[PDB]
Amino acid sequence: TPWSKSELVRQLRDLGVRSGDMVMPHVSLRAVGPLADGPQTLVDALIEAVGPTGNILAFVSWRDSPYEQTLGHDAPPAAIAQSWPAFDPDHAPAYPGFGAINEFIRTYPGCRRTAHPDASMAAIGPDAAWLVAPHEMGAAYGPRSPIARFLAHAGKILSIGAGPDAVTALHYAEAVARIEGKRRVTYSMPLLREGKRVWVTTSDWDSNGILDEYAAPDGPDAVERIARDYLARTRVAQGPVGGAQSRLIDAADIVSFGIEWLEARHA
Ligand SMILES: CN[C@@H]1[C@@H](O)[C@@H](O[C@@H]2[C@@H](O)[C@H](O[C@H]3OC(CN)=CC[C@H]3N)[C@@H](N)C[C@H]2N)OC[C@]1(C)O
Ligand SMILES: [Mg+2]
Repeated sequence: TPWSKSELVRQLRDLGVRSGDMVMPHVSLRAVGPLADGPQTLVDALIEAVGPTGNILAFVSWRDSPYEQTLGHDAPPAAIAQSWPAFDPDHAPAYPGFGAINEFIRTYPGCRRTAHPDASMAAIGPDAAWLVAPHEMGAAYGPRSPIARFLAHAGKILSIGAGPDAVTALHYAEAVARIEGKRRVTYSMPLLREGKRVWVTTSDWDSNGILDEYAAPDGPDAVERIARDYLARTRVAQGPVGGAQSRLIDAADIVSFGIEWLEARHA
């Protein structure tokens, strides 16, 4: 039988989601199973669970981010530079590889979207505008990003059937860790700057592997290795949401752990 909004809200409350919480979900819809009115049912359940004073923050990115095509160039190649659509936060679809639920979050009425085309975050709730801005090129997941404000706002990570590699907030630990040899990438994004398309070239920490040994195309990256160690060592609320095994993680706690994990292992 497909899961109803009411059943999912009960499960989320049993897991520990409280009215007023600040939640960042990572969702595998296949693990959840069938939903009364499709994925919107889970979106509706999350909003009801955090209540009218709570907030949801999601890493949605952009279906058509030209990351691969501009990576490692000092400027966008001529072909992509002339024809690539500028990032339009109001209409740009979410990146499907990070979860099919994110397109439903970002089109939710009142949802705010951050300005970073590749690292775009979406937020719902009274603190949404404060969460999503600023989000500047060069500050994808580190200090001054929405992730940083999420961590300072008692954020909780809600993993619904997602694996330990999916914990975006741990890229903040990579950004701030005092370790040698940190990898950086250069890429270009097409922004809308008062109506006109402008290409911006920036560098930032490599979110596909902060060090060479975490950068194999098949992982495990540092996010995954940190999260596995953390979950083996920490009491974490665990339970079902629909058919999916779910966890509710204190975001500040796992990031602090990840900073220490990286700094203990790399001089
Ligand atoms: C939309 N543009 C995207 C661009 O943002 C970036 O995505 C990163 C992403 O794959 C990382 O997730 C993968 O990590 C690894 C091992 N590296 C394999 C499986 C995933 N867990 C995530 N942790 C950080 C993301 N920024 O590279 C790909 C891209 C499609 O170009
Ligand atoms: Mg508030």
